[PDB]
Amino acid sequence: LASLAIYSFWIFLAGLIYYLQTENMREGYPLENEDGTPAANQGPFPLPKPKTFILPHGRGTLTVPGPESEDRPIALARTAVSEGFPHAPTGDPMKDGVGPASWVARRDLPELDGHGHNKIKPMKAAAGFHVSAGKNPIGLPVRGCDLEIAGKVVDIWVDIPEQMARFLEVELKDGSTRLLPMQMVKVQSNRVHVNALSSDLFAGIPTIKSPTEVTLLEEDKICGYVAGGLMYAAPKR
Amino acid sequence: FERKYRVPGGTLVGGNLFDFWVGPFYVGFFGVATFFFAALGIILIAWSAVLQGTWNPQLISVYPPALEYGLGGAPLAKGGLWQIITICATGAFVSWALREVEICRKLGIGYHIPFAFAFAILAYLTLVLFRPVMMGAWGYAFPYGIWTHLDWVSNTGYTYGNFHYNPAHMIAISFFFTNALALALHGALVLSAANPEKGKEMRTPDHEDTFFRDLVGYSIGTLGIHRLGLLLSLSAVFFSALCMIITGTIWFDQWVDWWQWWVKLP
Amino acid sequence: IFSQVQVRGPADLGMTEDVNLANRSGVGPFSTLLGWFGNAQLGPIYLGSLGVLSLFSGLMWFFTIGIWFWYQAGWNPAVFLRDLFFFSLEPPAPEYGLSFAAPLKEGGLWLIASFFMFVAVWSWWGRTYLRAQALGMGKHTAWAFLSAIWLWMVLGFIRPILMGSWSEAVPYGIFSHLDWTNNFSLVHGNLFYNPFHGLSIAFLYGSALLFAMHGATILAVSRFGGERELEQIADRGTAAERAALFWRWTMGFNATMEGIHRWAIWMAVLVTLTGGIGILLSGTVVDNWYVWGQNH
Ligand code: BCL
Ligand code: BCL
Ligand SMILES: CC[C@H]1c2cc3[nH]c4c(c3C)C(=O)[C@H](C(=O)OC)c4c3nc(cc4[nH]c(cc(n2)[C@@H]1C)c(C(C)=O)c4C)[C@@H](C)[C@@H]3CCC(=O)OC/C=C(\C)CCC[C@@H](C)CCC[C@H](C)CCCC(C)C
Ligand SMILES: CC[C@H]1c2cc3[nH]c4c(c3C)C(=O)[C@H](C(=O)OC)c4c3nc(cc4[nH]c(cc(n2)[C@@H]1C)c(C(C)=O)c4C)[C@@H](C)[C@@H]3CCC(=O)OC/C=C(\C)CCC[C@H](C)CCC[C@H](C)CCCC(C)C
Ligand SMILES: [Fe+3]
Repeated sequence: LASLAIYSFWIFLAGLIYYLQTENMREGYPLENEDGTPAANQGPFPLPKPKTFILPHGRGTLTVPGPESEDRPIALARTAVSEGFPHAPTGDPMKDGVGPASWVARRDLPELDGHGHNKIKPMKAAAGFHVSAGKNPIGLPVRGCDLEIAGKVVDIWVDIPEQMARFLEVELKDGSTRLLPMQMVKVQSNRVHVNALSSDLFAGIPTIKSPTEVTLLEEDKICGYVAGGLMYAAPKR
Repeated sequence: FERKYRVPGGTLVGGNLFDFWVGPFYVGFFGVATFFFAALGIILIAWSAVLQGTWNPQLISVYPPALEYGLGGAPLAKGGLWQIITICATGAFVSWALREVEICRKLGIGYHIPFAFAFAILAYLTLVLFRPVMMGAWGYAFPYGIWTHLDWVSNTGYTYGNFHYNPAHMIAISFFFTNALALALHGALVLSAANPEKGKEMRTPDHEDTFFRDLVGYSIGTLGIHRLGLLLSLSAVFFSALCMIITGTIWFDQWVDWWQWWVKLP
Repeated sequence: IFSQVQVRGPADLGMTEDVNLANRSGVGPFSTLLGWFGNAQLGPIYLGSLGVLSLFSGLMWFFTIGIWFWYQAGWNPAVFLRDLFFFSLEPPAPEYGLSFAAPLKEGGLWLIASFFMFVAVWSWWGRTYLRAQALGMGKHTAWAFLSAIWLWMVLGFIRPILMGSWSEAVPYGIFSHLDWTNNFSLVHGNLFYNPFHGLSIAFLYGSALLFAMHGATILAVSRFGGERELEQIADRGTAAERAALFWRWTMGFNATMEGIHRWAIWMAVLVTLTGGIGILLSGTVVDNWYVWGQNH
C-alpha cells in the first residue's frame, strides 16, 4: 500500500490537471488561438466537450465551447515584423474602445435580479433606499485630473439585491447625465473625483439609451471607456 | 479576443524598447530582468551541485555562511554561493512583481496582484534576510534544497520546544485554515450556481446569498468574499512572518513558557 | 478596499424554497461594521429539524466537555479560566482498546462527548445538501464538505477503529490537540517524510496562493463589474476578458471565470482529502515514514 497509494495519486492528479481542468479552462476562451497558427506549440484536448447553460428570466441557452469571433471592429493596425507585436491604434483609442478602453459586446439587455428585472436602478427609483454610512455623494462637484470641476453627482445608481452603490450619475454641465463607476471615483468631503478621466473628455462616456436602466453592453462600454483615462489621459503618468 | 488588447503598453521601464510578446509572455524590461536573475541563479546552483558532487535534487542543497561568519564574507563553497543565489532570489522576485505592474498598467487593471505578491516575498525575506541580520548571522537562514529546508524547519521549531505554542504562529495557522475553508466554500457556491440541478436554469447571485443566509445566517458580499480572500491569505502569511522575526530576537526560551504569564496569581 | 458610502434598502430575502422556517431574525443590520466590508444584512436563518439536531448536539458536545472541564478546577471559575487552555479530556487514553464499557473518566466521558460531536457535524452535512437542492443548486458545497468530514472521520473514528483503540483519537482540549499533533510526528518518524503530509502542505500553501490570486484579480477587475462572476459566466465581458490576459501574459496561461472556481474548490478539497489518506496510513501501515522513505 502507501507507495501504491501515492503513485496512483500522481496518476489522478495528472488526470485532474490537464484533463477536466485545463480542459474546462478552454470552454469560453480563444477556442484555439489564430492570427498565427491555431495552437502553434503543444496540444490541449482540442477544446472540451460542448456544454450548454440554460438561461433564466428571459430564457436562452449558451453553448459554452464558444465558437465566436469579433468583427465589431478592432481599429488596430500593425507594427509588422514580429508576428506577435503591438497593434497600433488608428484613431483616438478611447473613442475606438481599443486597449485599456476595450468594451465587449455582451448582450444589450439589463441584468435581471433573482426575481426579474433590473439589478442596477437609480436611487430615485430605488424602493426606499438611502445612505446608511459615509458621505452622500449627491450634489458633490465632480472634479478632473486637474483642478477642473466636470459636473455634479445627481444620483447614485444602486445594485438592489446586493445593496450597493454601483455607479454615480453625473449631470455634466450640458444638462446631460452619464455614469461614473464607483470603483473609479474617490468621494471626498467637498470635491468627489474620478481623477482617472481628464474633465476634457468626460463627455465621450457612452450615453444611456433608457435613462433609468443600464444594459450590460452599455455598462461594459462605460467601465471600459472610463478605465482608458488612466494612461490615455496624458496627465495620468 | 486579445488582439484588441495588444496596444503599445504602459511600460514603467524600458519605454517602447521592451514592449513585446514572445508567444504569450509579455517580456517588458522587468521580464528580461526576471530572466537575467533566474539564469544567474540556475547556473550558480548547478555550480554548487557539481561542487558538492551530485546532480540529484533530493541531495543538492545550498547552505548559508556558518554561525561564525556574522554578516558577511563566506567563500562560495562555504556559504558564499547561498548569498549570491539569495541575491538572484530577491532580484528575480522583485523583477517578476514589477513585470506584473507593467502588465496591469497596459491592461487598465489595477495593482492588487503585485501588492498581494509583495506579501509572499515578505514572508520569504523575513526568513532569509531580516531574522538573519537581526540575529547577527546568515547561518540562522535556510538551505536551498528540496528536503534540507523541511529539516531546517524541524530544528528551529524544536529549538523552542513545541513551536505550536508560538502565539503569532497559532494565529497564522488559524487564518490558513479559515482561508482554505473559505476557498472551498467560495468555489463550491459559484459552481452550484453556474451548474444548477440537473435540468434547471442558472441561478442568480441572489440564490447564492440566499443559500448562505439559509445555511449560516449571513452571506457576505459577492465582491465581499473576494475581499475576504485577499484578507485571509495575506494575513495568514503576515502572521507567519511576524512569528519568525519575533522568535530569535525576543523569545529565546521554550515557547510553552510564554503561556505561564496567564497561569499566575494563583 | 472597503465601502466609500454604504446604501441600505428594505430587508432582502430571496427564496429558501422549503417551508418558511427561514425567518428567525428577519432583522439584524450591522452597518457599523459589516457593511464596510461585506453585506450589512444579518439574518434570516433557516432553522429546521436538522438545524436544531446539529445545534442541540453541538451545544451538548461543547457543554459535556464543559462540565468535565469544571471538575478539573473543582468549581472555582478564577482558577478554571487560567487553566482553560491546559485542561483536557483524553479518550479512554487510558490506553486500552475500543472496549466501550469504560468509566466516566477513562472512556465514557469522551465517548459520550464524541457521540454528540459526531451528530452535530453529520447532521450539518445533511443540512448543507438539503439547502442546496431546495434552491435548485445541488451538492457542490456538500461535495467539498465531505473531504473536511474525511479528515475529521480519520482522526477520531476511522483510524482508532483500525488500531483497535479509541486512545488513538485526538483528545478534546486546546493545548492537548496541539500536543497529540506533535507526538504524532514523533512516533511515526517525522511526518515531513510522509509524502501525503508534504502534499497536504503543498495544497494548504496552494490554497492561500490561489485565493490571494483569485481575490486580488476580481478586486482589480471590479472596475468592469468583475465580481458579478455568474453573469460573466453566462456572458463574457471585459473583466473576464482582461483577467485572462493578465495571467496569460504573466505565467503563460489563464482560466475561464467559471473554471477558476473549478481550480479553487479542487485546491481546497485536496488539503483534507490528501491529508486524510496521509494519516490513514500513518501508523496503520507505515510506522516510521523515514525508513519507508529510505527505501527511496
Ligand atoms: C509538530 C507536529 C508535526 C505535524 C503533525 C501533523 C499531524 C499529526 C497532522 C498534521 C496535518 C497537517 N499539517 Mg502538519 N506537522 C508538522 C509540521 C507542519 C508544517 C510545517 C512545519 O511547516 C506545516 C505547514 C504543516 C501543515 C499541515 C497541514 C497541511 C495538515 C492539516 C490539514 C488541515 O489544514 O486541515 C484542517 C482541517 C481539519 C482539522 C478538519 C476540520 C473538520 C470539521 C468537521 C470541523 C468541524 C468543527 C465543529 C464541530 C466546531 C468546532 C468548535 C471549535 C471551538 C472550533 N505541518 C510537524 C512536523 N500535521 C494533519 C494531516 O492530515 O496530515 C496531512 C494531521 O493530522
Ligand atoms: C517541526 C517544526 C515546528 C514548526 C516550525 C516552523 C518554522 C520554523 C517556520 C514555520 C512556519 C509556518 N508554520 Mg510551522 N511548525 C510546526 C507545526 C506547524 C503546524 C502543525 C500542523 O501543527 C502548522 C499548521 C504550521 C504552520 C505554519 C505556517 C503558518 C508557517 C508557514 C508560513 C508560510 O506559508 O509562508 C511561506 C511563504 C514563503 C516562504 C515565501 C516564498 C514565496 C515567494 C513568492 C518566492 C517563491 C518563488 C519561487 C522560488 C519561484 C519558482 C518558480 C517556478 C516556476 C515554480 N506549523 C512544528 C511544531 N513553522 C514558517 C513561518 O512562520 O513563516 C515565516 C517558519 O519559518
Ligand atoms: C500572501 C501571498 C500568497 C501568495 C501570492 C502570490 N504568489 C504569486 C502571486 C501571488 C499574488 C503572483 O502574482 C506570482 C505568480 O506568478 O503567480 C502564479 C506568485 C508566485 N508565487 C509562487 C510560489 C509561492 N508563493 C507562495 C506563497 C504565497 N503566494 C502566499 C501564500 C509559496 C509558498 C507557499 O511558499 C510559493 C512556493 C510562484 C509559483 C509564483 C511566481 C514567483 C516568481 O516570481 O517566480 C519567477 C522567478 C523565477 C522563475 C526565478 C527563480 C530562479 C532562482 C533565483 C531560483 C530560486 C531558488 C530558491 C530561492 C530556492 C528553492 C528552495 C526550495 C526548493 C526549498
Ligand atoms: C477543504 C477542507 C476545509 C474545510 C471545508 C469546509 N468546512 C465546511 C464546509 C467546507 C467545504 C461546509 O460546507 C461547512 C459550512 O457550514 O460552512 C461554513 C463547514 C464548516 N467547517 C467548520 C469548521 C472548521 N473547518 C475547518 C477546516 C476546513 N474546513 C478545511 C480548511 C476547521 C479547522 C480545523 O480549522 C474548522 C474549525 C464549521 C464552521 C462548518 C460546519 C461544521 C459543523 O457541522 O458544525 C456543527 C457545529 C455545531 C452544531 C456546534 C455549534 C456551536 C459550538 C458548540 C460552539 C461555538 C463556540 C465558539 C467559541 C463561539 C462563537 C460564537 C458566535 C460569535 C457565533
Ligand atoms: Fe470568485
